[PDB]
Amino acid sequence: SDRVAQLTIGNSTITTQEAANIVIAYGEWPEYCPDTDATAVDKPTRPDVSVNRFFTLDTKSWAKDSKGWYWKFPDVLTEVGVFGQNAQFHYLYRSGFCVHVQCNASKFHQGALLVAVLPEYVLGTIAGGTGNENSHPPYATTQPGQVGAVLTHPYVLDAGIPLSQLTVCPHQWINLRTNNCATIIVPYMNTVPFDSALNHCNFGLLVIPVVPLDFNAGATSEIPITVTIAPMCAEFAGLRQAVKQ
Amino acid sequence: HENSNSASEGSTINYTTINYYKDAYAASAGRQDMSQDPKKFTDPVMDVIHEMAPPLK
Amino acid sequence: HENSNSASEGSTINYTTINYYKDAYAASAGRQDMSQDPKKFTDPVMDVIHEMAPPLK
Amino acid sequence: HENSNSASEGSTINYTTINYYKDAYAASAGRQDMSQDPKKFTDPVMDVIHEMAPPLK
Amino acid sequence: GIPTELKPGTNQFLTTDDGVSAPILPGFHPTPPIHIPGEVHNLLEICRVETILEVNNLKTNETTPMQRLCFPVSVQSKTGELCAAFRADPGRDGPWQSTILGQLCRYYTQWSGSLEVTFMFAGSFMATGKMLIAYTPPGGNVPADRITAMLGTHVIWDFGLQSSVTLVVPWISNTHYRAHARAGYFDYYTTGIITIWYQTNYVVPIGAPTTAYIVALAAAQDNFTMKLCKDTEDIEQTANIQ
Amino acid sequence: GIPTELKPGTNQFLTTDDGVSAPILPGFHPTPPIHIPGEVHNLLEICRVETILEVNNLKTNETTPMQRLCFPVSVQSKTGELCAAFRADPGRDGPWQSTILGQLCRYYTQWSGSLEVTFMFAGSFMATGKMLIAYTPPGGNVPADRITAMLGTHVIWDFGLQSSVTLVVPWISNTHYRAHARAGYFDYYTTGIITIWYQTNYVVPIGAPTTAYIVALAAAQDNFTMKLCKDTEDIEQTANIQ
Amino acid sequence: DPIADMIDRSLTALQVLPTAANTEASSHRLGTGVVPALQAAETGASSNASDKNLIETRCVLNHHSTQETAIGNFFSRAGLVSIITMPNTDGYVNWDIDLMGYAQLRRKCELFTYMRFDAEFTFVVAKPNGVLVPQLLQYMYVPPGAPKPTSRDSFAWQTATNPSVFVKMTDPPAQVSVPFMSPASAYQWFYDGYPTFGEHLQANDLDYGQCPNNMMGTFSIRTVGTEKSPHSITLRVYMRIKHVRAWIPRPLRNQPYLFKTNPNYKGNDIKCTSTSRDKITTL
Amino acid sequence: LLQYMYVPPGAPKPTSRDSFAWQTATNPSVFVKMTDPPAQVSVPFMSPA
Ligand SMILES: CCCCCCCCCCCCC/C=C/[C@H](O)[C@H](N)CO
Repeated sequence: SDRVAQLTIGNSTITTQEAANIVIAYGEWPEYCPDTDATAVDKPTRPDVSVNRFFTLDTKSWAKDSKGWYWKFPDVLTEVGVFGQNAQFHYLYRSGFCVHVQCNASKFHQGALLVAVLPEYVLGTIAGGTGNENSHPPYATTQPGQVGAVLTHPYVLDAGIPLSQLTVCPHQWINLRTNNCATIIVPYMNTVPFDSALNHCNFGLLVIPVVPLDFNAGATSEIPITVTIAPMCAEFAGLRQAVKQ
Repeated sequence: HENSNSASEGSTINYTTINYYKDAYAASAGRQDMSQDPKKFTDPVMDVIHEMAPPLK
Repeated sequence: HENSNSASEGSTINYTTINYYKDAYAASAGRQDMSQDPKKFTDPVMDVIHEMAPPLK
Repeated sequence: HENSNSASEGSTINYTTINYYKDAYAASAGRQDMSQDPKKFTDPVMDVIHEMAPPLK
Repeated sequence: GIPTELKPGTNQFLTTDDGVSAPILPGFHPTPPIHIPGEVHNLLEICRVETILEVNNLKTNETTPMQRLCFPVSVQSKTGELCAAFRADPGRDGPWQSTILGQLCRYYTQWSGSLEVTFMFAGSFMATGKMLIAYTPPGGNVPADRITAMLGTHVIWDFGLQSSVTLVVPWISNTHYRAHARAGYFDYYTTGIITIWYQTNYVVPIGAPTTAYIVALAAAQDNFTMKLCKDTEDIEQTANIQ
Repeated sequence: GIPTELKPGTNQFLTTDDGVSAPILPGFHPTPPIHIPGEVHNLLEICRVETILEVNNLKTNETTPMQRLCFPVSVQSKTGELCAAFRADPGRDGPWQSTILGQLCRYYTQWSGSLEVTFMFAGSFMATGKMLIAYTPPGGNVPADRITAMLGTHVIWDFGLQSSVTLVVPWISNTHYRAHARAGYFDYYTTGIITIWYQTNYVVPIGAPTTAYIVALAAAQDNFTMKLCKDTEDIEQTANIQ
Repeated sequence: DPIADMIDRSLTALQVLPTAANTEASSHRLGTGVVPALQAAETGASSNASDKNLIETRCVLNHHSTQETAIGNFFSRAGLVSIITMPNTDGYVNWDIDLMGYAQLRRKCELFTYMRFDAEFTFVVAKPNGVLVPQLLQYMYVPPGAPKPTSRDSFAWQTATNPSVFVKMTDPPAQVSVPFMSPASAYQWFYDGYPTFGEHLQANDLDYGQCPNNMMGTFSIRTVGTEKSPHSITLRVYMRIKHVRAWIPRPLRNQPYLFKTNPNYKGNDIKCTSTSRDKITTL
Repeated sequence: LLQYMYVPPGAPKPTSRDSFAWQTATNPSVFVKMTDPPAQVSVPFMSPA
């Protein structure tokens, strides 16, 4: 009786019939910034309907030998919708999020996905192979946009930390024999109450296939993955002309 | 008294710290608190799960 | 007590100074006062000016 | 107070120990107790023997 | 002034000593703190979070290390085979070195309390089977067959809707605390052997694949504790950084 | 006597340490103080007093530096020209180095609060006109035209009897404090760009001159504060004094 | 109220736990429906099965304290952060403050994301073979923006505002206390983004991950005299950490470090996290 | 071994290393060695105005 779920916010609604429970990251709901922690003096703007809604990104293809994908937040939403406009005409933003990942398969397939939200995901290089080069990741790798990039060495997450203890972050599983979706609610986590949206990226969302996808020949060999996200309590301040990046 | 300027003033540690100067960050560490909250890391779940019932029914 | 001989005795600073000798100028500085008066430098004007009204009418 | 961690805490010695740190094993030894129990080493016998009577009758 | 003497212990620099030092900035005030979610007050809040156990740490999996997190279970022709076995030492090297508990125990020496090991099935929906997970107290080696291994603490697992079972490893030891076990004299502090056996076969219909995988998670119970902080040996610094 | 030990930190000379020292004159008494007007209790009482801003700091005005305090405004033929622009960093070198606020911020590192900039027209009586003074938060460069620059905080000024207007620069930043901005990594602490535009033309009748000047004054608001005292770099001592 | 539209929860609170939790007695149980041994790890919550729900237990009152696992006792130990040598040859060095030069303290501090603390610095100084020679030294802390000394006898050594210590080689080691001095509310060891605006290119690609809320200026020592001292000097700096508050834990690094500013690793020898064995059935 | 001596205005000054002004019968003075910690004194406000 808790396997079904419905999330509505804005003018959008997500329904699921085989769903796990809802994960609130660190047990805190997202909220507007109180006066005791505020430092900016200008009155903030709250669009409160046109930015608090479900936005659907692109769709990846799960093969039999896939590595994994990552999206940087809120770089994924900075060119779409009115949230793409308020983040271009202002200097400061502050918002929570609500991530929902869908991937469905039949009763004859098998596989397991590990979804996880990781804050301050700083990428690294392989340092020129032999380890003597002070290499740096380019701008296309660190901030891919709403497409998202693939992983190269997923055992070390391309940052030197192992996959084996990634579950200390808020996380869920998409096991193909029980459920087909995963959902996390993330509050705003930063050292400063407001920040720029074009030079700072708060967290990264990682989808890594631990158990490989396997099926017998003849079944539907096209397994897609689709990510859907929604800001929660977005505020903005510091108006200035449009600067994209 | 002393112009209180430490790192831990909002939610602080035990009251056994020793200080001879006028600034509070010169003080010792003292003994620590025994307070802990595990359930915001081991149970970050909206609907409450009981240990007796099936969790996925 | 001590034969009080400091630099600041008429209008003085806070009462947290430490001293072990008999002369008061040997004492420490201590923490300071938070008192200030801005209007004898930013508004040295005989007739009072309000912020709402025109100042030159 | 101090987080009490010594070697002798269950049945302890006299209350004249001096300490300036926060851990109790840093403290001095102090003066000792005068308590003793001889009869569990000199008379470990079930049936009580009196000094007047013959012990083996 | 007052007569004094200096005792032994003068002018030494003790690194774990706690004292009062002189400040450099009089009247300084820090930035006021804001509420940031996820505050850690104690290191035992991390040790109750399950992480993945690396059971399949073979010598051939060093160039493809993504396979070390899952160990396979297939259709058998015989009965009562064992699928995996490892020691239950969280401090010794081996499968427990990949955990957040195994990396936090390395910064200490003595530990106490009970553990737990959670297994999760990741096969198809039509597949079924039953497994036996046993924990044997020390004194014997790994059991040669199932009918020896069922004498210790054991739990029988059934696949179905609920795809997770927790074998709790209870604290059975002679001492109050245990040091880090090792070959030599410190194997006196060993804690046992955990095996896993086929209760029945792994039965699959036509059209569903015949090989599934099992992931294993590990955590600590609520009566877990540690003491006597030391440094780890997993990290090193031979060459100078930068 | 009493047993003691000496800790680390012994026999050091800390320049910002506050302690008790021995006196040299026992029983001395100072001269009794008299009431002298204008006592300063705090350094923030000076930072609210306006001083002149050096906007016109060109390379050709180094041999005639009396002209750097006034910048001209003349009759235009076109519309929407800009007359001046500068950064609003009180700690960076540039126009703010000539102020009593800009010289007092150099003795500290981090500052917070809002500013204000007062302009005063010094033309004839028959002359008129309207100016637009805009402040743009960081992220963009100087705006190329008026219709870009009017999106930030802006105030429209009208010449008349009251010949002074105050554009307040409000405190809009992500951090609670700001360090001294500079080219490199510390331009993360930049604060914006202040420009000024012709709203209308500068209209003058016959017999009155066609070129006027504008002086600019700068001060701080009441919620201004500073911390972490350091030394300035404006002064030096290469040769020995006397 | 002309518009009816305009008029219009924490999960768990903390508590003190001085000792580890006790174990209560239990018996066997035979029943249907109730099952604590079966869980679902898919929801991201850890299991709540205790010892008494799987086997039968006795009653054990334990008094094991959890004091050593607090974050205050875990971090308040002085560790080496710098080795500074004066063979540089002009009797002075200017060392930029970066506390990520030695891997043993870098691994402990990178366990958390945000940290807020006050430090305590100690300077132990001798010749490069441990030998002692009577010699006068001066340390000076230079905040960011302040002028730096360029010579052994510059005007920056007058220290009219800067905090400074004068100490000899034969003395006990010097000790100071430093407060929390960041413009933000806490230090962070990871910063995903660029510090500046504008276009990011291959010439400015090294800006990625450099947060100016952690750059604290520089540090300068010198021999006091105006001439050339005839001895080689070597300084070691040790830092303690007091009044600790931390946030948002992270996985620990299992690859060896390469530089002080970025998490780059060696791409050829990817070290496996566990020590490998031969067979899965034989320990 | 070193000696510091403060001479107020009007007092005689020493003209040699072994003058009679070094007897310090009234003048404040400190005797301190080179190997010692540095000397410290406190001076009050002493102007006629
Ligand atoms: C006389 C006292 C001189 C000592 C002055 C020490 C003040 C500097 C303390 C810095 C506190 C840590 C700030 C940042 C630490 C790391 O270097 C950065 N996070 C680098 O990532």
